[PDB]
Amino acid sequence: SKGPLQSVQVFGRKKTATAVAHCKRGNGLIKVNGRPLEMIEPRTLQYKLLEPVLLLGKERFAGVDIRVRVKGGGHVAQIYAIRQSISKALVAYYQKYVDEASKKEIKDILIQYDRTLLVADPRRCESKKFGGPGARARYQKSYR
Amino acid sequence: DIKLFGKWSTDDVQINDISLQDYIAVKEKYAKYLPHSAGRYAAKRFRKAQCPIVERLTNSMMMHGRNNGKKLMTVRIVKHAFEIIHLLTGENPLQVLVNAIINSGPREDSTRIGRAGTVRRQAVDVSPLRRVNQAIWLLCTGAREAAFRNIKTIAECLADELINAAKGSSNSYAIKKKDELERVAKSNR
Amino acid sequence: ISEASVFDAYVLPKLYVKLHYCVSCAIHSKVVRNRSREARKDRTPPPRFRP
Amino acid sequence: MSLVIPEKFQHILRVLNTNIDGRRKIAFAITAIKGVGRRYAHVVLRKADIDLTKRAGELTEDEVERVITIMQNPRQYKIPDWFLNRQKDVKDGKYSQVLANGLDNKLREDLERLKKIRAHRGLRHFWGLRVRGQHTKTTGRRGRT
Amino acid sequence: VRRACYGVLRFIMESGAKGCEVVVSGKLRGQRAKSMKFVDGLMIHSGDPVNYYVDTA
Amino acid sequence: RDKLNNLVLFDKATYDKLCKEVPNYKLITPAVVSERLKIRGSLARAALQELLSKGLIKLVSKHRAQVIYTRNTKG
Amino acid sequence: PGVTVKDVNQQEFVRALAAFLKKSGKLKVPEWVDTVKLAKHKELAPYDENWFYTRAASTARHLYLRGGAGVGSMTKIYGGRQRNGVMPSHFSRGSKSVARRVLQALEGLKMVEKDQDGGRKLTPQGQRDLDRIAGQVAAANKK
Amino acid sequence: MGRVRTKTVKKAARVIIEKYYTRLGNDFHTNKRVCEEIAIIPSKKLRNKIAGYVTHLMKRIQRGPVRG
Amino acid sequence: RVQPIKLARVTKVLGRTGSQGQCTQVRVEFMDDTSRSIIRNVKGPVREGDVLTLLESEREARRL
RNA sequence: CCGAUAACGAACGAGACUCUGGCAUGCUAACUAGUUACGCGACCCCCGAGCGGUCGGCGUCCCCCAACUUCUUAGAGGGACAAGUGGCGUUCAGCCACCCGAGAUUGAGCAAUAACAGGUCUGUGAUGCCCUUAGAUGUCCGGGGCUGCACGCGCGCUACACUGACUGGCUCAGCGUGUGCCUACCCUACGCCGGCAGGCGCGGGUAACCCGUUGAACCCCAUUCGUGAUGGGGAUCGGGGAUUGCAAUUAUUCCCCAUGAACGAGGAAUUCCCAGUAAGUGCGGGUCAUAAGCUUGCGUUGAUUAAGUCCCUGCCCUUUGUACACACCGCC
Ligand SMILES: [Mg+2]
Ligand SMILES: [Mg+2]
Ligand SMILES: [Mg+2]
Repeated sequence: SKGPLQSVQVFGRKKTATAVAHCKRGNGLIKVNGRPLEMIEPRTLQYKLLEPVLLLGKERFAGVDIRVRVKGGGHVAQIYAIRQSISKALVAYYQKYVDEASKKEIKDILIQYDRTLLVADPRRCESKKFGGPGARARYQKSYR
Repeated sequence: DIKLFGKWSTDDVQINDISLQDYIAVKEKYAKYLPHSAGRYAAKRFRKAQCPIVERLTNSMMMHGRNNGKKLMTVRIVKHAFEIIHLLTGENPLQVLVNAIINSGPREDSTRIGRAGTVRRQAVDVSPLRRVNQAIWLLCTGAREAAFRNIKTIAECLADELINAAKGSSNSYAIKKKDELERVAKSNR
Repeated sequence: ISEASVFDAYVLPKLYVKLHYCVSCAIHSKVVRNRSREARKDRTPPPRFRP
Repeated sequence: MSLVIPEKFQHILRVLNTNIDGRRKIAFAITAIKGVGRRYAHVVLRKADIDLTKRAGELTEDEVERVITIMQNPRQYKIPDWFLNRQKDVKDGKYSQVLANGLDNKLREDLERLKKIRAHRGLRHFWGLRVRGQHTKTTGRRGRT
Repeated sequence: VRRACYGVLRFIMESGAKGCEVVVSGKLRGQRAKSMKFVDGLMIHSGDPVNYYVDTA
Repeated sequence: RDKLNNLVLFDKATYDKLCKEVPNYKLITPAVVSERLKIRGSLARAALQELLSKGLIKLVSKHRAQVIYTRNTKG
Repeated sequence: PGVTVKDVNQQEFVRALAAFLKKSGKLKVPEWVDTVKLAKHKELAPYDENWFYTRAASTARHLYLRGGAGVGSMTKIYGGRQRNGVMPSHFSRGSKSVARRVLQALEGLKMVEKDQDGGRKLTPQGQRDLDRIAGQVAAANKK
Repeated sequence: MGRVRTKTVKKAARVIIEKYYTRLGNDFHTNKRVCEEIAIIPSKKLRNKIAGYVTHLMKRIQRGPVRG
Repeated sequence: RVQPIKLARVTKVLGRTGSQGQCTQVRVEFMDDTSRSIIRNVKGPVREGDVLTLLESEREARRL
């Protein structure tokens, strides 16, 4: 009832946008940068923010306390860094403190829906080359 | 139950033709809340088949330079267009979407280079993947040029384009284009 | 032609034309090709590739 | 109130020697008068204390004549000194704002000022060439042929 | 040029080297220029090992 | 397709027409109702929010670009 | 259930504060508000008459989120895209005088004070007023 | 595509099969560990490329004769 | 009198054709009667087993 | 590469290699990076939430006065090899599909034998010969020009609009630069004045210490506009005000107010491109006393089509012919 030292800190990144989720024993609440998930910046993609709790159920999130700190990337990249780090934090929390029999039966739901929830996207960028505007496009050439 | 856009359950929609059954991705396995993901569906051949069809439409709609990266903007356009079609007809926005895709896909085409020395326009039959590609492209272009120089918005023109292709009444741009492709195919079978 | 034929079983005929070529028209029309020094000595007709 | 047209509506309304369509908003209608852009139209209406949400035909004659005397008299109505076309005039040194064909004949006057003293811009204007030093090597072909 | 370049190739191989290569380019006794290349032994050209395996002047 | 010269303000024959037949078909948007009544379109939005405040129509989306209304349900 | 500004919608909170400052007619408003542009990169004056109240609302909220900001930091936040006509677009700051008049008006309102270093932070009274308005605007948004 | 082994990796793989046959087995990771000390390979990439082809070869020779 | 629109399943991809690879010949079987299997040249990305629509039955496809 | 095989064994190039990206809750650590926990605070709270919520508020190497490296930095190591499975294949080389996996094709750098009378003598105290050398083709100083316009062409920037413009609010980066041998020129926080471009004091930074949590744009959300050369577009031109420079006219740049031209998606043709790619979108470096529509990089949003062919255009190889061998720009 008053036991300390039960906390995990699992990050999740996408396109140079890192989000670190700090999960702790407590009443069920999730906050990102000290703000509720529902009050998120790109409100049109807010369903992506709150879908991991939709599939997993609010009962599983009822015994946790998540606070996320984010920096880097853009709006979309920070959104994916949020949903990835949230889904990672409690599944690693379950692995640390409860049996992994429960971890496996929530992990298979996460991977069957969206594997990016628990596996980072490796693609970052590509360097620009000295003959065109970008990485692969080349400057227009003329013959006459 | 998947609640696409928070509503519009995907368990009631069906695909009538087996040719396009395993190329549209509305079923519960490919059912997602939003048509927005980093799915890497163009990584290799035959991966876009399991990409959700609503995500395919919201990807093929950002076109013509000024709007090519604005996926959040295209998703909100799909939001309003889906609201309009549901309001106008009363059926599932996915059911009319699948209905328009099937009727807009040209079932036959012509290779146009069947005789390279002098063009022959040899007839040819299309693949199911080419069907969904051409149908989505035709519908997106019809919605694009319908609301180019008039008061009506993109979401509304996409809405009437979808319903017109869903029935087929010679006023959908995709329907006219498909009928033209079939017509020239019949001319040079 | 077979569908429109009034006969229940008709065999379409064959054109039997024997063609005579000078070596310049034969080469230009790709009937015969240049060959190696050793290849020129082989007089067997080229395979039909019938299967 | 989005109701039928008020009976005191003028679809064509005369200000100075130019007509301004009453259908459009006041701020973007009076801009048809020479010498007033959007920034000058908005400040004079803001000082005239008129609701911008209505159209030009909605204005009554007293409001119209009030925005008239506002624009020809900016200095006396506390309009800032940097909103004027003719700040620090070259013939009398009086800071003024010009709103009519007086702008056309004053631009005409400045044109012949350089022209009579044969300054470089006067010669360039007379020859019909660019005056701000931009290259004429490849641009401006439309205005000559 | 042949006498000098062959003399230095013999000296380099005598002192011990996997390979060497001298190129003399320019004009001698005439207007038209020419290049002579004197090689022997192993010689690599590409990649990082060139940096710490090849001495150039 | 030459010009449209849409009405900038309602008249007797159009203001009564929207009050009598606009809230009768399902799709109610400023763009559709503007091309239907030949009105400009700022008229469409302003009068359409007046119909909202009256209570003759229902609001579904309310987006800054595409705002959608509907007829009230009959039953 | 206490309410902080980070728990509510920022746009509705800002317009709620501007209404609060409008009814409390004590905030000093410079005489040239009706004429000037909010930034160099702007083409038209703001549509709203009470843009000064709205900007003061945004400024107070921004200082609460990150204190220690000055006038130069303010113009970066209210900076934006400058179209530059036919040349390609760039980025431009905001009006420094507008930022100063807002920050000094907040100073006279006793909700903004100088820091131990440069810049201005909120007073505890201004923090109190921010959270009280945040609570009442959470009630309005909910019901 | 593009997984063809160079003659460098192929010949090195054959040679260590010739001399060290009992020391090696069917497991890739064990084969790459014995490759560390039965031969010196300055590249880790070459090390497990050689070891990969060794397991491929030894799998083939477990049921027949090859050019080794 | 008109032959009805029917469907045929891909059995095996024969290979590209059409002097540019824009179309691939492929053998198909008809689900209505599986004994009939003919060759048709198709355009677009084609795998094995996927079913395609046919507006005609008799015409086998030759090269190009 | 494998196989046929008068060849066997090799070498260069390819590959390998170096750098870079992608995973390591494994290792070594960090007051010039932090994170949790705790102590004071500031506010909302009180319905009471109380190990309640927020705080880029202050602190716990103010060295006796917490621990740790997940996030950040950078070293050493690991890790992926067609490794496993199924199918095809001479059942060889290898190819396809799938599983597990961060990754089952991350981008560059380097890059052979040789050729192109390819470009550079205007990069050089690289350089032969020729020219000039006191009324100089040396060198300095002043002014002008390199910008000059009936026209043609190339690289581009901005647009033709409502998938938009304007107004306001919200809101997220990463490369990377920064005060000088000569050398005169730095990045700028904070406060004060003006509407602006700007000016004046007070500092900090030779730098993970300061700018700077680089509060970037696009985007997102609200307002107005309403298919109209219109609130699209901002060319042209007038007046005024600043900044740098000894010097601003032939406008250096920037700012304010005025005018508002073509442009309603573009013929024949033609360019670039396969995944964080194209494209939209801004930001640094170089150029710089003043300077980006250029270039070089970086980040943000982020696609359609394709996993093929020799049809067009080229290139390579083999055979073949040759009176060419300075090699078809030949010979004759
Ligand atoms: Mg290499
Ligand atoms: Mg102007
Ligand atoms: Mg002969």
